[PDB]
Amino acid sequence: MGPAFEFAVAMMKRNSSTVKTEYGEFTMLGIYDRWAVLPRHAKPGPTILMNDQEVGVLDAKELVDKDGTNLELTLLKLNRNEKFRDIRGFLAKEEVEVNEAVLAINTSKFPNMYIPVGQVTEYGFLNLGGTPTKRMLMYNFPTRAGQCGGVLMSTGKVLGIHVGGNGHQGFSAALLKHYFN
Amino acid sequence: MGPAFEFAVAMMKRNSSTVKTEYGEFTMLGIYDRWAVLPRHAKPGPTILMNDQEVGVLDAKELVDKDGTNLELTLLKLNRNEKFRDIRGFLAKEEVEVNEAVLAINTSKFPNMYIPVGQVTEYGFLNLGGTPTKRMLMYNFPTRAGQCGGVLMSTGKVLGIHVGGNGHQGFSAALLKHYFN
Repeated sequence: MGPAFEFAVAMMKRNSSTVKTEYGEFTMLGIYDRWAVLPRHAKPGPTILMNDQEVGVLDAKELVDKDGTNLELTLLKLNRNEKFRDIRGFLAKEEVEVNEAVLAINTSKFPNMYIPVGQVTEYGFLNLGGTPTKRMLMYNFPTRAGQCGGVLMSTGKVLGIHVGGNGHQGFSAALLKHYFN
Repeated sequence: MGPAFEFAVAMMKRNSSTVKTEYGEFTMLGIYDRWAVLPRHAKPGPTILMNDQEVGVLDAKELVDKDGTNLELTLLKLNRNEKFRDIRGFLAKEEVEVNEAVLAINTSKFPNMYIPVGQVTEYGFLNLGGTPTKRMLMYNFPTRAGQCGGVLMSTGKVLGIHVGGNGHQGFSAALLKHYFN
């Protein structure tokens, strides 16, 4: 748990930002170059607020699998000169399972907050608020609204982005290496 | 940071509860026997909700120093059969300073959330919302409302209870060994 916490804190400092769309305030993880990722429900428009500063969105891709099934991630390309620290080496080729994970949230509602969620298991298929979704990771913890966009991490691993919760169970979309490039 | 996180998580699981008074929802740390502590602003009445269950308060002491100066803690004795795990050995005799602290919050607004706040320094005197207060510990982090009652910890140390914030600076009341007994 401790090493996952130390990893998470470092990763958030280097790669995370707080973002506002017309649909809410979200934690945003920058991945490489000007590409970042948001939970699909963030529904980013032509401009976003990133750390309170207006930023143009050049492109947004709502990820689906080979059979059109929702993955609940949106990738976005930002109109900005600074490049994200390349973290693609921390992204797995397939859904990660770990014994000890932390979920990191960074918004106005949850400024630099970290939650131990314990074991992460590949859940896979889920009907997510009425939408069939795949590649879900599941973990047990008391889930609250505003946590959407949180970054799920263990030591040396970025596993996914928190996209939903129900009572005492949360779900992340797996953040896979091949989604980038 | 990691060891402080692991310590905090263990301590919260064993000794913390979520409490509602007429004045709000607070994280509550149980100390020994049936004695617990709340930020003074919790203003506990004759009954509290502790983990959603009504609990009678036998006694509440609003702590002041030898010259009547506010310390911003209330100690409360609970009408309940279960005894808290005695954590008085984790309480210092005097205001603690550390290089790496975590603030742990456990309420509906912030369920099992942990914040790295870095360095804790003895601030001492503070005019706290119009009230002269002493024995304050200070740390820098983006403070939000609802964090009152959070438990400030480092590895093997319970330092104090979060009682206030202003922008990017928070304050805890030092939780001293002699307050108990």
